[PDB]
Amino acid sequence: ETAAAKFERQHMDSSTSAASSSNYCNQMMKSRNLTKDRCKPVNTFVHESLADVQAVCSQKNVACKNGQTNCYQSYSTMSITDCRETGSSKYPNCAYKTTQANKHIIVACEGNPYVPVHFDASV
Amino acid sequence: QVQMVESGGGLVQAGGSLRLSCAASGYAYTYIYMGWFRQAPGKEREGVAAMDSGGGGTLYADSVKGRMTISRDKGKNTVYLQMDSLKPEDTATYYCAAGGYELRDRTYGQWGQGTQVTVSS
Repeated sequence: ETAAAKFERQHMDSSTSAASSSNYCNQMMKSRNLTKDRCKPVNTFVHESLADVQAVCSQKNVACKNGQTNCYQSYSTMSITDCRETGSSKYPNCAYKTTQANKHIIVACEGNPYVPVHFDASV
Repeated sequence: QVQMVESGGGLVQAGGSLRLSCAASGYAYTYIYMGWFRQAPGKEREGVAAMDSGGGGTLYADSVKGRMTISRDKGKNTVYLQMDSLKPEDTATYYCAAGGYELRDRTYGQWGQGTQVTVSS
């Protein structure tokens, strides 16, 4: 998979347009293959058009949390869902807590077209 | 829309000197990293020099350190390449790029149209 199709698969859900059921993360972490080998401790889904998300790569350039400088912060807050493992999880069967939030996202961008390949953070 | 604006290239004798200027206008913030890449006829595109918005993070390609000097207006979206002692192998189109990391080609999403530099022997 290209890094861009992997970002869409791990972090984009343009159809929700917010996580209204708290069963959402349990059934989207599985749906997007994030529980195939182990429990991914944390992951964020973005509920905006892909045009709104890809357009973040031309907005405020900020520093990636690992030191790199090709990360970008969104102009307006975006609808996101934080998936977090509960205290009761473990990998046969992964259990996740769902939190709907409206935050700005930060992504690392690459390529032509210049698009998000890593999800860095929320503010 | 972010206009990339380059100038300073053209024809120059071997052992000669040139100064490339590049400015990104219409960007509401400050590209942390900007730099120069170059491509020749046939040769694949390669990195030349790169510098961060503080004045640090300075990096040159192993083929041009000592002959070439990057600089930026601190905090501003401008980048300059002073080239001295020029060889015929420096002949190439020089591209200004903004918003990536070091000389990592895939990480910049802003590229200028390119400034032709030709160095006769």
